[PDB]
Amino acid sequence: GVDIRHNKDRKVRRKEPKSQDIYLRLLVKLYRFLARRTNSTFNQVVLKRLFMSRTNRPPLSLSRMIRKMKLPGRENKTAVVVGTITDDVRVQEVPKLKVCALRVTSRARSRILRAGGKILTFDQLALDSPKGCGTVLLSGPRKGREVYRHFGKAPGTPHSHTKPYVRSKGRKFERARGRRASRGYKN
Amino acid sequence: PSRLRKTRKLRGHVSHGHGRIGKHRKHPGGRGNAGGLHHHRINFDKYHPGYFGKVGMKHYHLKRNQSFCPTVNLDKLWTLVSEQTRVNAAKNKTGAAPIIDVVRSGYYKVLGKGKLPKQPVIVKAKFFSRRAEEKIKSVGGACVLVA
Amino acid sequence: YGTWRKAASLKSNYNLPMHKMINTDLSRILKSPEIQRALRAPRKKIHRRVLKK
Amino acid sequence: APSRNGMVLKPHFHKDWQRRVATWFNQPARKIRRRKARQAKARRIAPRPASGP
Amino acid sequence: SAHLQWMVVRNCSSFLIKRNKQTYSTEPNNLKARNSFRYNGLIHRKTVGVEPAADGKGVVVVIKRRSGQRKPATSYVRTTINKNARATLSSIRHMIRKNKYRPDLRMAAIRRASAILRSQKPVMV
Amino acid sequence: TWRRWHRRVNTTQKRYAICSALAASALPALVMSKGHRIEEVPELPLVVEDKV
RNA sequence: CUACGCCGCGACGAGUAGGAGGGCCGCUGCGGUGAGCCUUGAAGCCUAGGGCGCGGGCCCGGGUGGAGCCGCCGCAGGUGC
RNA sequence: AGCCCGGCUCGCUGGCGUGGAGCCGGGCGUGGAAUGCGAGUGCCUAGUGGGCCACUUUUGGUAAGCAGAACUGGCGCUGCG
RNA sequence: ACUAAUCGAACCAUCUAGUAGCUGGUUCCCUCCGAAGUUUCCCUCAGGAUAGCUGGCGCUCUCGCAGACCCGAGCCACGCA
RNA sequence: CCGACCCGUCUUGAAACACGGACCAAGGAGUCUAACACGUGCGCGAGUCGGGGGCUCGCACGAAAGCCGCCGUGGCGCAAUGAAGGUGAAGGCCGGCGCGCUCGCCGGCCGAGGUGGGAUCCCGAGGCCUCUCCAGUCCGCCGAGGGCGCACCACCGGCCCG
RNA sequence: CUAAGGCUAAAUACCGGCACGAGACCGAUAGUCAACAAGUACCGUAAGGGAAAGUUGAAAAGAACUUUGAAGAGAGAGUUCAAGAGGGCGUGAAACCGUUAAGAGGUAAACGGGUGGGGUCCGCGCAGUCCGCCCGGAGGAUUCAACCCGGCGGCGGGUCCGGCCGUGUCGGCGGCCCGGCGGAUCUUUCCCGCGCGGGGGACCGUCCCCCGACCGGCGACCGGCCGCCGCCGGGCGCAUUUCC
Ligand SMILES: [Mg+2]
Ligand SMILES: [Mg+2]
Ligand SMILES: [Mg+2]
Ligand SMILES: [Mg+2]
Ligand SMILES: [Mg+2]
Ligand SMILES: [Mg+2]
Ligand SMILES: [Mg+2]
Ligand SMILES: [Mg+2]
Ligand SMILES: [Mg+2]
Ligand SMILES: [Mg+2]
Ligand SMILES: [Mg+2]
Ligand SMILES: [Mg+2]
Ligand SMILES: [Mg+2]
Ligand SMILES: [Mg+2]
Ligand SMILES: [Mg+2]
Ligand SMILES: [Mg+2]
Ligand SMILES: [Mg+2]
Ligand SMILES: [Mg+2]
Ligand SMILES: [Mg+2]
Ligand SMILES: [Mg+2]
Ligand SMILES: [Mg+2]
Ligand SMILES: [Mg+2]
Ligand SMILES: [Mg+2]
Ligand SMILES: [Mg+2]
Ligand SMILES: [Mg+2]
Ligand SMILES: [Mg+2]
Ligand SMILES: [Mg+2]
Ligand SMILES: [Mg+2]
Ligand SMILES: [Mg+2]
Ligand SMILES: [Mg+2]
Ligand SMILES: [Mg+2]
Ligand SMILES: [Mg+2]
Ligand SMILES: [Mg+2]
Repeated sequence: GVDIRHNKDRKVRRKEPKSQDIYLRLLVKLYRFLARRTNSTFNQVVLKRLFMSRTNRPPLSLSRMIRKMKLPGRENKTAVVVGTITDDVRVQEVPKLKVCALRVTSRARSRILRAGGKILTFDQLALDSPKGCGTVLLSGPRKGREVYRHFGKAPGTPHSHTKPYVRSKGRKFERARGRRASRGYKN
Repeated sequence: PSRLRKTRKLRGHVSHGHGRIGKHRKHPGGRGNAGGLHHHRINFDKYHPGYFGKVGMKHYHLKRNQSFCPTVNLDKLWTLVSEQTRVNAAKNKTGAAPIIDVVRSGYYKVLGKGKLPKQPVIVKAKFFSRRAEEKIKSVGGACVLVA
Repeated sequence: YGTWRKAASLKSNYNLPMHKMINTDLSRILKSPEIQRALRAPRKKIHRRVLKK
Repeated sequence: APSRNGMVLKPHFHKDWQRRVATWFNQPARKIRRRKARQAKARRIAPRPASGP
Repeated sequence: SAHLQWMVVRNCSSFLIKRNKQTYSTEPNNLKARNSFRYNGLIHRKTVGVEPAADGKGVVVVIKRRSGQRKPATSYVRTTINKNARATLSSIRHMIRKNKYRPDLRMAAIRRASAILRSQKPVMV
Repeated sequence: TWRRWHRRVNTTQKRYAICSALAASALPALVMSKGHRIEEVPELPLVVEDKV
């Protein structure tokens, strides 16, 4: 007998996409080959992002992409997002952008192409830069979801600002006792 | 699909996943939200603070239509007209400013979140916020009220 | 159903869906010279266990 | 019994609801019957507008 | 594309037989008759197959032409070789190797032709 | 009787599936894999005149 | 080289309550598919018959029987004592 | 996230260019005990919520295969010599 | 006492599949991980909620991935116990 | 020959002098609806959804499928906060001015601030080459340092409502 | 708004009734209690409770006749494809029982591991595989190679010649009469409603097929010419080749 513990032997991680999308599986084959046969850690990151789930691949807005590509030294670089580019109607001027994405919204695609931009799929990205040279790897806001407002410490604990689960929002729904000093306590 | 559920895997195990000691009984603890102040008080206080008691003034015969007042922000303000409108106004030689009728678009109040592009515009709304009016005046526009 | 350049004229809001992989020819993609120049050499020798004499 | 975080739910199923359950399996038949009645009325008032006044 | 069609039919196909912990494919142009991307006789732009002749002598070598991929009526060219075994194997070797027409199927086709000819020759006593 | 026998599918997804089926119907390998005996058909996207 | 494939190396293997995965384990019916099987004998049943799988189980031989039945890809359960 | 040099801000403090705090640049790697190990972080969550035993410490009791605690291990959940 | 073998409230049907913190049962295989009988509150002490112990799903990072056979060419990871 | 007590169950503890089980066949117990929560897959995406209605030889299938678009009414999301009346989310630099009084009047720009971490990406002195050299032609690898920094975390500022 | 008076179709409901159609439902312990002389038999004074129970065969062709017995029941015979289907008769499991055969038996049986003995079967077991090349021997036969003709493929070709394809680029000859669809873009300052609408225009955005050119390419969108290679068919080649 050996004095070891077996509760952490199996590492919980994605080894393949849970999706059955055949196009996604083909480009997973492509990036599996590239990550194996190249030393580019960019290919490894892209492969593990392809394995990920939809909540772990949040959409990237056009405004955030523009803001991140506007940073100094990122001129003439390819913006790579493993996910969906989303049009942002809050931005007025769209610069010329060369972007690779898994999906592009129709309106965002129209705006990018009208601004003189270029849109690439991931196979085209592999052909253009197999090692991922000259790329800006971007991600959408991972915690930009409604569930993360409920996650955290319990609402009925001091110094917690986590949203409770209420069927309705109003003055009658969870506002009296434990929410103001006039009714028992507040914390 | 019933073939994908735990019941198909729990065949042959006597307790069906509910334990031999505590078992699966009818209603231990009560039915529904029973004992929210007595023996489920910790759960209720921990996850639903404010649940018990009255706060505020009650109002009989509430009509939602009376208080109906949708809002639009200045950052989404220019999305209410066509792209042709904005480009024509921007490249216009004369200082003519387009009119945006948020009541026509389905909004009653204009709120001031965001910023506007540097070009004048007339905005027709039922209500304006102070910062929305200030930001519209900043770009050389005007705020006009409707009923 | 429309082209990718034309929206469908008999469905009033529909356009053809887009490809997330333009070229699905994995063989030609992998055998393309620009992919091949970036690769390290294959490690095709099998190293079986050595009996510890 | 409550279990960890959750929404306080109040189902209105304490009042013997299964005696009064309205299924909609006759919805396509009802649509067919209404269409037939519309067509019969339109034939009855031949040159007059079908929708009415 | 071949890879896309393979992802479609790798597990859902009328030619797919899954029995006795084995798998087989019964499409017409499959040497070795195995369910595999390399040996599938429908998904590739160029394919080669070896069949017995209509009469029980010789072999028929069928190859897929390059142009009419969507035109199945004229997509396949069939030649009949009714020579001795060594000459037949030489002809198949030249059709695959000299033309560089799928050189990865050369020994599969040669072995299948040998099997067909051995089945065709009269039995012993 | 109230088993919820019916499912509602998004219109965009239904159109997507129609497009996929149509695209697959023009590939000889997929129709052969459905087992439709297309070996002497002159052209798989088989189009005949309106006289039919 | 069925890439959901194949190959290499190293360490490890108790288990109630409980959780999860896999099942080319099993039952019934539906959509496809096997130019599937069948009065030259289906289902069921019996068997000191031959085997396969760790196992759930399955295949084949012999008999009885006399009209229907099964494999695979999906779907759905009034699905295993 | 350490040390050491300068410099700036303050409505706090104040004999004082004072004290304190913050901020901005710069220079220092012998990585400032041994040993071992890859870590961090989130969501959902079942069962349980009768325990018992042994060394030692220990309370009540004449004592108890009694009743009650502390520490570790075990049985429960565990076969084998 | 008796009131059709029924009487400290008959018989029949229905509400009614009344409720049960209590008793009994709870149906195929293999693989992996694997407990608790403790804290706080409860007309609580054969029960719950709550924390703890468990499992599952991950995600963020660290050492590099080496030479096509082969061949290292003061300084040797984030961090943890 | 060696090993081997009867299973199920409650239990700290069952072979128990604890309960159920004479035997066999067939039947026999986590289901459906609704509502939540989280995870996963798919489509579209600041939108999304026709589910109610309507139009299509009314009907073998078809009680299906298809379509509506001035049928998107409406639901959910896109704004919160307050009991309520109500109110309702843009800042940083260069300046000339009152008195740049810890602040009031404008310009020019840019467009959600900063610190510390931060996958990835970029630059990169210097190295790795062949029969050799004085002399530069093209690109490949390693590379001390430096730079822009995704998501996310900690913190400091800012804005909205009471 | 006009109570204390009144009527009124449609859209709506329908587990009873009449007549229909259908089903990813059940399949004789299931599905209605009831597939059948079922609300029947039967039970209770009554209110009321309430079953079990489908299957010979294609056709009765339902076993004539002889024989023992008082008969039930048998032995023959006969019908049938089959009575090893004989009027509660399709198939015919288990529990349990009879008989036959084999084995065994004083620690109740039964069980796990390991052998041994016996037995029923299986192995076409019983002179033990095959097959690639070469050597030697003894026989056959088109024909072996190379050349000629024809056909068909693969690859390459400044695009050799077209057909084109993608992205732009020009004049818009080209469309609101003689190509569309949209715009919260401007208008009669030419047209019918009070100085107050609906049309028709212009512009813009996507277009459409076109006249053509330049850039990249023949691409996995195809043809024609060449060049090379390969295969096949027919000739010649009839022997130190080739094949069996
Ligand atoms: Mg071990
Ligand atoms: Mg373990
Ligand atoms: Mg278990
Ligand atoms: Mg059991
Ligand atoms: Mg109390
Ligand atoms: Mg185990
Ligand atoms: Mg059941
Ligand atoms: Mg208990
Ligand atoms: Mg004790
Ligand atoms: Mg226990
Ligand atoms: Mg343990
Ligand atoms: Mg032990
Ligand atoms: Mg009861
Ligand atoms: Mg108990
Ligand atoms: Mg018990
Ligand atoms: Mg006890
Ligand atoms: Mg026991
Ligand atoms: Mg005892
Ligand atoms: Mg007793
Ligand atoms: Mg008991
Ligand atoms: Mg008993
Ligand atoms: Mg019993
Ligand atoms: Mg059973
Ligand atoms: Mg419909
Ligand atoms: Mg609306
Ligand atoms: Mg940062
Ligand atoms: Mg802050
Ligand atoms: Mg019945
Ligand atoms: Mg039966
Ligand atoms: Mg008698
Ligand atoms: Mg018979
Ligand atoms: Mg019978
Ligand atoms: Mg017997």
